[PDB]
Amino acid sequence: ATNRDQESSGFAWWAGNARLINLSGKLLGAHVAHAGLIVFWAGAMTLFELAHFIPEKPMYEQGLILIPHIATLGWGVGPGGEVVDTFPFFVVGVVHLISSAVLGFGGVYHAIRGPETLEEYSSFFGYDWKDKNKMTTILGFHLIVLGIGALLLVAKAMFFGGLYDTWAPGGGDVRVITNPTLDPRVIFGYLLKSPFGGEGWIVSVNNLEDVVGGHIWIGLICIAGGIWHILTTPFGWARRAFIWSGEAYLSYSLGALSMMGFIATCFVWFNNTVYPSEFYGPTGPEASQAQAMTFLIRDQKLGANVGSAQGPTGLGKYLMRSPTGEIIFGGETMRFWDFRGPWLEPLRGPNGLDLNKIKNDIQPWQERRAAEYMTHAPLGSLNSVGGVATEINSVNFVSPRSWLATSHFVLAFFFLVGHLWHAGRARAAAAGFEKGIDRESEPVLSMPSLD
Amino acid sequence: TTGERPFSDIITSVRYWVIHSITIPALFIAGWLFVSTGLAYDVFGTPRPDSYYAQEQRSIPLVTDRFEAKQQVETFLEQLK
Amino acid sequence: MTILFQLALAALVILSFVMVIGVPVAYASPQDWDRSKQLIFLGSGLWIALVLVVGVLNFFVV
Amino acid sequence: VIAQLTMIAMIGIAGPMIIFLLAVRRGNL
Amino acid sequence: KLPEAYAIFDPLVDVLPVIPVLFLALAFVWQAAVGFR
Amino acid sequence: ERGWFDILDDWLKRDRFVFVGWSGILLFPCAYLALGGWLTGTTFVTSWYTHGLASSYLEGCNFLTVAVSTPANSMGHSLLLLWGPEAQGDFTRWCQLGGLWTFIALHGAFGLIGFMLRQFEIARLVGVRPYNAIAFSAPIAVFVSVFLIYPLGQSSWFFAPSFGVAAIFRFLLFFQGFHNWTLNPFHMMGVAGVLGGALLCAIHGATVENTLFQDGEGASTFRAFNPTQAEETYSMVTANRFWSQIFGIAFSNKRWLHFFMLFVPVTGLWMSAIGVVGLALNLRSYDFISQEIRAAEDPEFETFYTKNLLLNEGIRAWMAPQDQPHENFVFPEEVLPRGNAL
Amino acid sequence: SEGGRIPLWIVATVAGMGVIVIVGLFFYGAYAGLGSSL
Amino acid sequence: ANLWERFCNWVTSTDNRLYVGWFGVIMIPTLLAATICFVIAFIAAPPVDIDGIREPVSGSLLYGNNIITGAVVPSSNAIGLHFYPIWEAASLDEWLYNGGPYQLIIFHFLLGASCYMGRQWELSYRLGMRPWICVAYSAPLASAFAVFLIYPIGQGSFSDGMPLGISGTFNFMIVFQAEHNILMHPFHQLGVAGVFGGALFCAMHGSLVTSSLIRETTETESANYGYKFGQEEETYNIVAAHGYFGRLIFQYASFNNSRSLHFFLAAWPVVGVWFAALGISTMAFNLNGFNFNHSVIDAKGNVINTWADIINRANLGMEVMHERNAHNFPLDLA
Amino acid sequence: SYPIFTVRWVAVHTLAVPTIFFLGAIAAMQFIQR
Ligand code: CLA
Ligand code: CLA
Ligand code: CLA
Ligand code: CLA
Ligand code: CLA
Ligand code: CLA
Ligand SMILES: CC1=C(/C=C/C(C)=C/C=C/C(C)=C/C=C/C=C(C)/C=C/C=C(C)/C=C/C2=C(C)CCCC2(C)C)C(C)(C)CCC1
Ligand SMILES: CC1=C(/C=C/C(C)=C/C=C/C(C)=C/C=C/C=C(C)/C=C/C=C(C)/C=C/C2=C(C)CCCC2(C)C)C(C)(C)CCC1
Ligand SMILES: CC1=C(/C=C/C(C)=C/C=C/C(C)=C/C=C/C=C(C)/C=C/C=C(C)/C=C/C2=C(C)CCCC2(C)C)C(C)(C)CCC1
Ligand SMILES: CC1=C(/C=C/C(C)=C/C=C/C(C)=C/C=C/C=C(C)/C=C/C=C(C)/C=C/C2=C(C)CCCC2(C)C)C(C)(C)CCC1
Ligand code: OEX
Ligand SMILES: [Ca+2]
Ligand SMILES: [Cl-]
Ligand SMILES: [Cl-]
Ligand SMILES: [Fe+2]
Repeated sequence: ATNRDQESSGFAWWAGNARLINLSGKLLGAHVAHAGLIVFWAGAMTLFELAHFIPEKPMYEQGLILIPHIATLGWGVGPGGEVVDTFPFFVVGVVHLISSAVLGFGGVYHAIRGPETLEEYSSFFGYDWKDKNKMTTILGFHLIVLGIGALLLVAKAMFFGGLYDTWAPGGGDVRVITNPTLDPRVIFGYLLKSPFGGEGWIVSVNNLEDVVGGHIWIGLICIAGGIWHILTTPFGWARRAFIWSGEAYLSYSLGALSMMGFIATCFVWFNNTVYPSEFYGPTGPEASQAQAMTFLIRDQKLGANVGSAQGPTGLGKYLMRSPTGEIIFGGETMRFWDFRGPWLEPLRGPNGLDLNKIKNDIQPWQERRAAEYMTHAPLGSLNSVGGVATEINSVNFVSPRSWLATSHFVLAFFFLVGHLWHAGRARAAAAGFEKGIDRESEPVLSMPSLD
Repeated sequence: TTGERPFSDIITSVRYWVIHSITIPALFIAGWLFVSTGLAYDVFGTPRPDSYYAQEQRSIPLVTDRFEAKQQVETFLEQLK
Repeated sequence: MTILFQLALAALVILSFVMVIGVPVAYASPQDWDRSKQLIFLGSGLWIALVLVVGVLNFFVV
Repeated sequence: VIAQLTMIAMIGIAGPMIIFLLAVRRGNL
Repeated sequence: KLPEAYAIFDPLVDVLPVIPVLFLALAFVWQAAVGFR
Repeated sequence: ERGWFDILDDWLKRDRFVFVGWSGILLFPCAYLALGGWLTGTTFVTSWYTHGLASSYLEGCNFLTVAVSTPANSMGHSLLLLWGPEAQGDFTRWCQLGGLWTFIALHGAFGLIGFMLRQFEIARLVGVRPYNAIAFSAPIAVFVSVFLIYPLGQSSWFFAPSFGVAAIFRFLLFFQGFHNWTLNPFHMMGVAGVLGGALLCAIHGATVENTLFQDGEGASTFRAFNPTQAEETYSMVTANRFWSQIFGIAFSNKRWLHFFMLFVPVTGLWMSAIGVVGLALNLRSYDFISQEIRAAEDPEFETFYTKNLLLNEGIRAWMAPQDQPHENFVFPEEVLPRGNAL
Repeated sequence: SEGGRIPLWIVATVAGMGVIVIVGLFFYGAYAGLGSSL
Repeated sequence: ANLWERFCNWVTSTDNRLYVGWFGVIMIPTLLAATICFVIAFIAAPPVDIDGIREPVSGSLLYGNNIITGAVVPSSNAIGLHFYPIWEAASLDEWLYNGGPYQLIIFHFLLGASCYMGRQWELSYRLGMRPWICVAYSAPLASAFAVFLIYPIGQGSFSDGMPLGISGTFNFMIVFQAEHNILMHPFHQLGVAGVFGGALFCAMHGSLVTSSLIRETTETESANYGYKFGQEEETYNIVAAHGYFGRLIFQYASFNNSRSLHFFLAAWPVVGVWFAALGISTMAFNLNGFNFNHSVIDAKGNVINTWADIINRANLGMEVMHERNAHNFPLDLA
Repeated sequence: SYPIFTVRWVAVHTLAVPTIFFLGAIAAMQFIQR
């Protein structure tokens, strides 16, 4: 046993994995075994979801998060997002589950049987954290891998059946993407959009042409960047800016994953394109707008003139103006006027919600959809009692959007903490004071008094 | 240390487990039966699911008199037929 | 083909269980590593075969 | 219900069994 | 539901997703066996 | 002198796994019964006859919703002794009348006295100053003000807190709707002392852990300390410079620092207790009179203060009929305060 | 009688598994019978 | 040294009475702007249409508030999550009506307080300290983010951010209870354990260290003079402290290691408050407290109320009364 | 070598004995149907 107690390693059991920092073989095992765990869950969770799945209920009434991801890719679904074939879901689950055994095998082998360090075994697989060129090479390999991943999505969309398009003319459907957006003005334009209301940065992406085009760009950027990093070593200015150690690199990635976590939270909360409401349920903004739509329809059927109906405050009860004048739904949902959805858009004119369209053109499928979304708003208790906090037990419902937003906020937050923990530690360790202040060389004692 | 036998000694010994593989399950089962026989309801005076209300009653049997409170409860219990 | 399928899958499950306990114990056991390494090789090839068998027979039972 | 509790019993014991078998055999824990 | 041929494995499938959690718990059993050294 | 008293004193004060002491004679039975009574009630005992509530695991409640509930309002402030004129020795009837509530509250109170006596007794034997016992006066002031003085100023024990998670939450919301207790500067000082205490706990713990001297080679730094060591384990000088430069001020005196850590949460709790003594008498900080005079005359004048009173009025009207069943409240739909739509 | 016969890591693992089972049963009971809302 | 080199040396100087540093370069101007705007708004701002229903709420002292009722009022529901800087308004009068000061203040504050956290790492590095004081500060910081940014994001409006005022804070809490049943949420319960426990352990630690101070003074002087800033020897007897507390409870429930004890003191409140922050930040996406409304039912099907149902009645009162002119439709969906 | 019945022994059993009894009771309750 090498380095497997506190005396020899300097790390207590509860920091046990830090004993692995300079043992590239065992650390490869840890990583491969862990990748096994992720793949295991993906596979097993899918099979669990499928076994529990009732095809004629909406997915979002069934506590499903993985089947919705598969369906968005265009597998197993048809018009309106109806399930036409569960077999693609079965395949995804089984293939992940089988693959996890392989990863688990390699992980266990490297972790307990294989060479503890890889450097003496191989110059290609061995590494020194402080070897800047080797670090950028491995980074380069992984960037190429990621670029290929992004192009796999492009391949599915363009050449292997397409993607589920909630926006498809005549109703949501799986659609092949033949004209992906290549224009860098549009693609990178998203990146420079404000993250505030009515803009929403990248979260605002609202059509599959832009999504696919983005991944073409990202795929090429990642492959080009990967080649770049294999062929180069870090420049002088980068050398002087960073800490070059295993723990430092971990900290950079923790920071990055934290950022991505918060982005994913906002993506699933607001976006209804890559998170189709057919599969994930209505967004918070969507369901609130759907309520206003529902009662506008109801009261207009009863004879209300919804354009001229003045609410208790003086603002229109059903319809009012946004701060820039667009006609929008009234009541509290005034905040949600940036919402856009396939069931609502046919009522939209140049100036916002069109009163003549509202009076004459609302179709029964719009009433149904608005009623459905209003009554599946993403509100519910921790024990999955659907609805407002004062609602009685009856409906077993928490929106997948809530499950996915909350989990990813928690994860992103703790990852920011991990970033700070490890970035601060990497700095201190590099400078040589992570274990405490040298009693005979206490820096503050050589500094002038503040006063 | 204060003179008593270390806990880690005790709970890793065969004799402890010979004794306690009997006494622990015995207590657990006795607790179970305290409920499953219905004795718990009787000791504490807790309503069974069919004993909160008479068939047509929707009014709570609230105690409203301090010194005749015992009789009131007894009267409420009688009215469950 | 349902007889072939349903038992091939049971055999897949059973072997997986054996491997799940067996592989790490073998890897970390001091003696009998020679006998272990071949059994692990055998189990792995047989595990892979059974996956493919179940995979093929799936389409003659679904 | 009986079928589900039997599965998690075999699956549940697997981990502790690995450790136990290794501890008995003076394995590389 | 799973395809009918696999229905007998329903109870097994119900349990599988929780297995990753067992790996975390296993780390503790293992450490207890080596006295958290 | 070597009589039975001194021999008893000897045995009571033996150095054992669980110290006993003279204080133990009060503490152990009272604490055991308070805790046992709570577990017994939450497991098996109803609140049907006192509150019209289920409150035990037996009835289907969970850990959050179980409680030992207060007696019916009609009991007033009855001691509700098992052998008293209400239960008349009947254990079952005693449970149904809320006898376990006064049982837990009263053994709880004597148990807390025992615990504080224990703090004094041990401090005396070990030869330390009794600041731990002194600090414990804050928990006692809270327990006594909230569980005893408050209901004693009200109609009955019914309005004391019931011993339960959800029940205590109900008690918080009652105090908002009826007492506007958030508006009370004694509660506000309590909040500052609790949050200030939590702040001090976190910041001091973190400062010590981040100004540690390197006293070992290990990257895990806990082993590099010895209980009997003479030296400070962390640098006060470096800590002081850090906070002086970050925040503007810093502790420079460790004795002051640690006294302040006693002072802040202890003083906070004592302040909250004083406010609750006022609430026993409905002597609330409910209103700002100037605010009300203005708002009554001027229907365009609105503050967060006036908004919160509307919330309070909703709480009162919506919760009172079920929360105060002895009043037999019947509030027709048409009288219930509601805003538009909701 | 002799202290050490049954390893402490086994006692902890079994006791821990016992706690998980009982708590698990309590959670099952939240969805069935009394307190289930059904 | 050139000018840039000199400037860098001053910015990062360990000798400045207050540390500046690179985080401080952002922190100083942002915190000053937030502070100045807050002070002026709190004294002098006119009423603000918080709920976008042309019903302005007065927050400032000069417009009829005292310290307890006063606030800087959140921006208009008509704005929602739209960015409303001064230059987006047609005039200061419009900016004020719509609650522009709130956005200016909370955005500068959140930026500044994030830099305050970075600055704590930064100075610890310059002084050769361990780096994690900033991780403790991440707990209150995360909490501020929850109530000023994450909750507004989830609900779709900064009008639902916590007001900058004492009574406005209580308003936020009561409405939060109505809409999320926060009291019944385990993350808020962990938060309460965090702060009650933080206060308990604060008092405990204070009392135990104070109880075991080594006699260095006479009765006519403060015992505080018994400790001298920078002395090498510890000022209390930890062995006597542990001897006391270990007997109060039992030996093994007491810390004999000061590093372990102080770590516990850091960890308990920080972790609890992280859960508090995460409670708010996840109820922001309407995953709410436990709902046991009508959970207990008799043999016939009669509802048997529990304390959960009484909570529910209180919550209903809050719900039906809040923002009494803002709802036109039967469900409050954000 | 060691006593068995001590103050500690009593303290432990005043808690442990009812705890196991109560856990059995509460387990049984999970099977009660209205
Ligand atoms: C990819 C992400 C990642 C990686 C590879 C690491 C890796 C490492 N960390 Mg960092 N860390 C991370 C993210 C990560 N961490 C995050 C997100 C946080 C914020 C909490 C931290 C905070 C942190 C601290 C405070 C410390 C480390 C330390 C370490 C080292 C030892 C770890 C160890 O042995 O743990 C052993 C594992 C445990 C003791 C189990 C932890 C139990 C968790 C908290 C509960 C899990 C809850 C679960 C998800 C849900 C409930 C399930 C139920 C069954 C309980 C190692 C280099 C140590 C160090 O600094 O060494 C250099 C150290 O002191 N990490
Ligand atoms: C994702 C979770 C994870 C992973 C992948 C690892 C990985 C690793 N750890 Mg860490 N650790 C973890 C979590 C993890 N740890 C947690 C939560 C804690 C706190 C309890 C620790 C505390 C810790 C300490 C204190 C140490 C490690 C060490 C190690 C390494 C050597 C382990 C060893 O010597 O086994 C010996 C154990 C056995 C031989 C028993 C069997 C173990 C195998 C792997 C179980 C496999 C079971 C699986 C079901 C089999 C499937 C096979 C199938 C595919 C065919 C290994 C790379 C050690 C190290 O750093 O050495 C240099 C070390 O000292 N860990
Ligand atoms: C991204 C993570 C994620 C998300 C969003 C979901 C979402 C969902 N799951 Mg899935 N699942 C996950 C991971 C996730 N799961 C994992 C890791 C497992 C293995 C255990 C499972 C296995 C699983 C099963 C078997 C089932 C679900 C089900 C569900 C649904 C109901 C969930 C529920 O009732 O929660 C209840 C809430 C809790 C248990 C509380 C969790 C609180 C944790 C402990 C706090 C974590 C804090 C932090 C990470 C720890 C840090 C500590 C700090 C000190 C550092 C919901 C759609 C159910 C379903 O409907 O399927 C169709 C169902 O039956 N899941
Ligand atoms: C990140 C993953 C990873 C990495 C970097 C390594 C690296 C290494 N392995 Mg390990 N291993 C892994 C995972 C990994 N392994 C997995 C998943 C398994 C189970 C199948 C194993 C089981 C294993 C054993 C039994 C042995 C090694 C050995 C080795 C060493 C020599 C390998 C060699 O010569 O290949 C040269 C190249 C080839 C043989 C051709 C590779 C063909 C690949 C598979 C094509 C497909 C690539 C594709 C992009 C993968 C995508 C997967 C993705 C979906 C996850 C080297 C240190 C040896 C060792 O350490 O010696 C003592 C050794 O005996 N590995
Ligand atoms: C995982 C992804 C990854 C990682 C970890 C790295 C890591 C590294 N890169 Mg590589 N790179 C990548 C992918 C990656 N690269 C890809 C995909 C490409 C192709 C575009 C490149 C092309 C590339 C070049 C040309 C260079 C590097 C360089 C470097 C080094 C320093 C980078 C740095 O200072 O960043 C910090 C970033 C900056 C200093 C930029 C300015 C910072 C602004 C103010 C931040 C604004 C972002 C903000 C958070 C908001 C986001 C939205 C915004 C767009 C509006 C470092 C080894 C350098 C190197 O030394 O080459 C050998 C270098 O010259 N990379
Ligand atoms: C030190 C431990 C202690 C303390 C301080 C208390 C205190 C209390 N108990 Mg608890 N109790 C204890 C231990 C304790 N108990 C134990 C070990 C048990 C298990 C048997 C109980 C079981 C118990 C029950 C079931 C009840 C109480 C109740 C009470 C309350 C009223 C008691 C009373 O009126 O006594 C009056 C008696 C005295 C104060 C003793 C006076 C002694 C004097 C000095 C001597 C004079 C007596 C003389 C010889 C008699 C001659 C009379 C002659 C003329 C006929 C009070 C809070 C009641 C309560 O909680 O109701 C809500 C109640 O119902 N206790
Ligand atoms: C290193 C380490 C660790 C870890 C480990 C790991 C992480 C692992 C893994 C692993 C893994 C990750 C594994 C695995 C696996 C798997 C498997 C074994 C599988 C399988 C499968 C199957 C058998 C299938 C089947 C089926 C089908 C085909 C169809 C339908 C149905 C069913 C389901 C029946 C720990 C912490 C302990 C610590 C020490 C060290
Ligand atoms: C797919 C997709 C897309 C696209 C995308 C893209 C195109 C992108 C990108 C991206 C990017 C392009 C990014 C980025 C970035 C960056 C970053 C994140 C950064 C950073 C940084 C840092 C961290 C730094 C640092 C520092 C400083 C500041 C100072 C000095 C020191 C240091 C160095 C430390 C779209 C939307 C269309 C749509 C959908 C899908
Ligand atoms: C896919 C699949 C599979 C798989 C499997 C596996 C992968 C498994 C595993 C497993 C495992 C992985 C397990 C485990 C475990 C464990 C455990 C059961 C644990 C525990 C624990 C505890 C209870 C703890 C405790 C403690 C200690 C030790 C110390 C300190 C304290 C405490 C108390 C915390 C099979 C073959 C079925 C076949 C079909 C399919
Ligand atoms: C009242 C009374 C009395 C008494 C009694 C008693 C003293 C009792 C007791 C009792 C008891 C003494 C009981 C118990 C118990 C218990 C239990 C029922 C438990 C439990 C538990 C649990 C369930 C746990 C869990 C948990 C926790 C908390 C922590 C962490 C994790 C877990 C989740 C594991 C007398 C006769 C004088 C008289 C008259 C009245
Ligand atoms: O704004 Mn402030 O509080 Ca949130 O829920 Mn809807 O919006 Mn209004 O009602 Mn309820
Ligand atoms: Ca029945
Ligand atoms: Cl509305
Ligand atoms: Cl309000
Ligand atoms: Fe201290």
